[PDB]
Amino acid sequence: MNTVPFTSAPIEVTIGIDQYSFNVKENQPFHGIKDIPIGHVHVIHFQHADNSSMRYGYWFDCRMGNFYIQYDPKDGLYKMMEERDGAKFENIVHNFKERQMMVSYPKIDEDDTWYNLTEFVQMDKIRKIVRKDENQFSYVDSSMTTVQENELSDPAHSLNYTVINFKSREAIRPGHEMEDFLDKSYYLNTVMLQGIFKNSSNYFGELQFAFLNAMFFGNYGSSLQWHAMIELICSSATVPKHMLDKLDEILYYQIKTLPEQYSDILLNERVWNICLYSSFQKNSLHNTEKIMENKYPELL
Amino acid sequence: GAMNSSNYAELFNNDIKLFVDDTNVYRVTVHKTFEGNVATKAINGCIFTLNPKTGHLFLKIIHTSVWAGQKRLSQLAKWKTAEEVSALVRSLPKEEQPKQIIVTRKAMLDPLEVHMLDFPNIAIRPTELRLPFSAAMSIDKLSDVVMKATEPQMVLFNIYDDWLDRISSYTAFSRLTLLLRALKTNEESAKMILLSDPTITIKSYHLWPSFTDEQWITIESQMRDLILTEYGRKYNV
Repeated sequence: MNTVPFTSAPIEVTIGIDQYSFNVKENQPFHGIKDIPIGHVHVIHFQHADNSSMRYGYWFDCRMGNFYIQYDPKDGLYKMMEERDGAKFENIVHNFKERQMMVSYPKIDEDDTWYNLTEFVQMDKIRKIVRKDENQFSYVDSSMTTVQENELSDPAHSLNYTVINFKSREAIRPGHEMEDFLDKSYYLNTVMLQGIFKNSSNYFGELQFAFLNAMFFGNYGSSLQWHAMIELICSSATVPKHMLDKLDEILYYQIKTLPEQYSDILLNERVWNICLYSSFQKNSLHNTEKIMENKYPELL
Repeated sequence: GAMNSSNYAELFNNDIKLFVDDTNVYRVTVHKTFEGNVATKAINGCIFTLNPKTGHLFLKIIHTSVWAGQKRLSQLAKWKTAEEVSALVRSLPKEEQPKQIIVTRKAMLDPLEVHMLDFPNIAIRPTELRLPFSAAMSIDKLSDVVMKATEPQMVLFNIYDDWLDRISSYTAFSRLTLLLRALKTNEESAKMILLSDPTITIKSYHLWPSFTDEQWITIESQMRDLILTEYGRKYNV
């Protein structure tokens, strides 16, 4: 069970750790988050009480180093940093624990929600989508644009999601225009799975990461990416049976976790109606169709 | 974006553009079977591809053999249209390729866009205009070459005959749209107006009769009257 200590909390802020969140008051003696489950990526995220604009946060994996948070009064944000001195870090954590100035990652034993949302998400893949190679953790915020959004302006601060475009030479074989447009199986299976992602696990990892960035930061480009990766599978007549069954579980937990009040901005009506009711895979997403119909029947 | 009333003069500027109408590509007669079910029988069709500035018409005849053993023909018809328009553009010298293609029906946008991916600088546009190009098969010489075709064939016409020797493209397009609107609203009446005086003939190399400037004014008046009558009847106004 790992710990992310906080130097201090000088400004009032809502702190998120994965799907949980805590209000911290200005100068409250808060010194971090303990009992973080090993084996998963995690995201620690912030919304300042005085500017509910710019949700921002850090993807990390405690197996890769000792990370802490420290407020920077110049840049005006909570920053993640790595402590390279193991003994200094262990000594900081032990002191804060002894003084019980740390919140406990509040995982219910029965609850597989975080595993289910992050099943295919790997830190090494996050670090290729979010490029800052001198850090082992990855900064994301509400405003960061995707490589695809930038094509249609600071490259160093971009989300490098795989570009998916249904009306591109990449998506459409010369002489198979109608076939490839109406059945995207060659784009999914040859170009994306065999070509770029190498396997379904990496494809699902990027899909899951795009969703979580959409949900936790309201990142619009991430939402676009999540919907495009769903639509590419649903619009393919030929998908491996294991991928469809796994997609149904992935989407079920995403729809289950989504705040009820954010369905309006985070869910694309056209994509969901097409995927559940018109697409080749309209009958392959039983769990997802049941939770969507019971939770968001307005959208459909 | 969309071609409308507001940006109408753009049709007659010096940027090459084509209208594409797919209405007459997939044509059927509906009939009863022996068992009393209904079936279709396809007849020859055509793509109507028109340069509105020059009058050059690229009439690609669609032979019934292209539908043989295909499913969802009204869907395929849009893709076949886009395939043949793309083939026509690739067949033209670079300096003759259009800078814009305007489709008369919005369902042609995705099929044409996907077939023209090799031409990212050619803009594919819809129109808010309700153009009467469906009535092209009421022009006897165009109907005749489509129905007689025994294989896929491209036939080149000038749909303005020699009008551009005397009038502007704007005026020639207005005359064409009025003739086709009349033919679409009441074909028998329109054809009667065009042939009523046997002394005015159609040249072998023309589609329409050889009217003097004064005769065209009378003809154009008769077509407007035909259109308004029919409108009052349609709506009881």
